[PDB]
Amino acid sequence: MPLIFKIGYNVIPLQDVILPTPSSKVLKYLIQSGKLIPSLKDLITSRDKYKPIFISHLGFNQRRIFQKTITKGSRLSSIIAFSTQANVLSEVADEGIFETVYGKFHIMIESIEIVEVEKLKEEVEKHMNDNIRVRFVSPTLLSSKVLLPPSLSERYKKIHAGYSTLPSVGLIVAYAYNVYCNLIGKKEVEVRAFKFGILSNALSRIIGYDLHPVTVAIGESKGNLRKARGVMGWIEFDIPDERLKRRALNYLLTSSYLGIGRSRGIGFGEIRLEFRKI
Amino acid sequence: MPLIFKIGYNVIPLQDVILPTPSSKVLKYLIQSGKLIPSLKDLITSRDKYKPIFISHLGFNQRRIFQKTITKGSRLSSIIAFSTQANVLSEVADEGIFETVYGKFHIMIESIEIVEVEKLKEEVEKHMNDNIRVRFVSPTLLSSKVLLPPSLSERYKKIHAGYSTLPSVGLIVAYAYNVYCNLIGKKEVEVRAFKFGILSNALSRIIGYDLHPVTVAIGEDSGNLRKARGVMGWIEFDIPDERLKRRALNYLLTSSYLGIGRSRGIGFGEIRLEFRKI
RNA sequence: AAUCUACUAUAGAAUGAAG
RNA sequence: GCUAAUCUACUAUAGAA
Repeated sequence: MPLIFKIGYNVIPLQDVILPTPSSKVLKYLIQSGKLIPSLKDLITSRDKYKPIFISHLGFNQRRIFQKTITKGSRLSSIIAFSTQANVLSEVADEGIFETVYGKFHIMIESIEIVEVEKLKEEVEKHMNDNIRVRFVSPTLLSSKVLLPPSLSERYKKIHAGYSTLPSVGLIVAYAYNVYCNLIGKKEVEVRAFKFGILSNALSRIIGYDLHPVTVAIGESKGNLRKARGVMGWIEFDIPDERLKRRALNYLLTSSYLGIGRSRGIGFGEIRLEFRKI
Repeated sequence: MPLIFKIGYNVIPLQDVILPTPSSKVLKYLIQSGKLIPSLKDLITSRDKYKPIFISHLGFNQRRIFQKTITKGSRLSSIIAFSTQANVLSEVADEGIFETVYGKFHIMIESIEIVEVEKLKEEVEKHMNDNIRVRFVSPTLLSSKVLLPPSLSERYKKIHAGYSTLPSVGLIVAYAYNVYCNLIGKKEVEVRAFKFGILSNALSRIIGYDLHPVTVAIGEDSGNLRKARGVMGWIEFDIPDERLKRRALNYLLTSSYLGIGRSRGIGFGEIRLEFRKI
């Protein structure tokens, strides 16, 4: 029985500040420097695929700051979600005034939520008759080769397809499946994820969408800046196969906390999951 | 050996008229009534999957009529594309005044193009370094199950996934591949088509798009109306694998004449293929 | 039209192991 | 601004009085 922690933070700059690229770095720094929740150091540092940690970009108002100095007064928001076997329980309430390279900040907890993944299955059943709407509230980076036939992996290693700015259902649920599997210690699921995604976009029906490509910024190292293309907007679909829908709902429910796609550890692929009765 | 005939028509109704759903029916009637190009009756009557015949909707200013009366003076447009081994060369220039249930009409040819399909490869090489834009100028009906694993057809037969309102590249080029294979008499290619599409949307890069779902009307019968959901708009993509790009360019070249997706025989899936320097 | 890395790359994403 | 879809003699991943 593994758990997911979701902490909402208020982040206030104690001076006029210009935010780093990407914004998540600030809070990341605090965890890295062991200033808050030091027992996530490993998880922040891990280079492991689909690792269950998401640290968001800072949000202003109710929208993530899309990447410009920020005033001393401003009230920024952050969200961190993660799962670890480590005992982190005493540390999660960590807050206070902190000094970072980017400047001084007042970090105040707004919320703490603890989720048992087994209990998330209970939520699935109440949604088995709703349309599923996935909304990308931070730029989402979905690699197309996630639905490459795994036998062809060596063959097309040097091919850079990049990120689908036009996500299929199968790609979304295959990604969620990968993160979910890594979450519960299930290993070697390449084939299963592939078949799951292929069957999903063969059987799912897309009800509606409002999708647009987005150009996203990432840091600078030795001078080399980073940029990419991803997608934002939302998509609404249904799956007319029960088993497939139950699984997809499971993985997406986990994704509502941990994010979706590539580089969730620095704030990409933040989604909101919505449902609508028939 | 096989050829594609593409005839552009100017259609003027010799009275105030109200159009049938779908509009293609008008011109369709004429071919059935043998009043123009009678030796396509078979092809019109044919129930064969992916048969190489497209008769467009009318037909106004460089945009198809989205299906309420139209005036006697109006100059409507229509386009017909087809492939048959029969000799129809003498028949293609047929035109004049005709009597239909829908009214009196003046059909006058504006254009005729004859394409040897073997020669289309010649165009392929000219575009192997361009980005590809597929534009759906009539509502396009692409069944998602075209990328179902063929072994699973039986199992999920009673599942109606319907039409992808958010088409993947793989689905488009797989459809083009099916129509193309039926065109040159290469038969039973379900597995190769499936693999081709899967690999294609696993490897292709989507540059841009402006896609919207559209609700489309089709005729009545004995009555019971017909309706569906499809997609219109455009999509621009590239394929970073040379072989795959070559094949895709061939099949799409054929589809620019014969259309793409389901029900091309009544005017759906009309596309324009455009290109852009890298 | 879109990028760096010690190749986990279908990934991760500034190092305080501050001597 | 917006966002669920159909009849038929099964080639139905089709055709379309």
